[PDB]
Amino acid sequence: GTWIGEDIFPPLLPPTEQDLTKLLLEGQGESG
Amino acid sequence: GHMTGVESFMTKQDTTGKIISIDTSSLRAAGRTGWEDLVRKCIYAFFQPQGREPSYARQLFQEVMTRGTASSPSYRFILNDGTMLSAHTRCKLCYPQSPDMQPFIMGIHIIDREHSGLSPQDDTNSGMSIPR
Repeated sequence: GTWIGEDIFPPLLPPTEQDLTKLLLEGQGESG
Repeated sequence: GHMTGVESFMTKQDTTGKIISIDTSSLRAAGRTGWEDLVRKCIYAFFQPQGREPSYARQLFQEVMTRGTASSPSYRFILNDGTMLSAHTRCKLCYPQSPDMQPFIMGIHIIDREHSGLSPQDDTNSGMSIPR
């Protein structure tokens, strides 16, 4: 079978703004 | 065009079409701050709905999902500094063979500056406390 075939959602909804800043920072753990 | 450049970034989407992470290691080599601003702006336009039509990201999604590869046109946007620059995005389906994970969509974003705007301003730091 194929996931992306319809697992990526046909609507395709973009992020908000907190997901980009988080994924942009990177670090895995957050010192503190 | 060509293989000359560096200002760019990539994105990683899971089998849910959601963003799992972003790779901007390239932008770090540019030595030019504001990468986050350019990354968000470019991504905002790429995922922006074309009027009555669906966003570009959607078009590349169905194309990369039905063909395995897609690329959007060159869009223009204004940075926080009023700088007008254009960029493009491409989606590439990738499925894990070794690891027991699910396939993800890799979205590469290339930056394209219309006019020359990279003067020798490599002098943001200098002090800190008391150097030699």
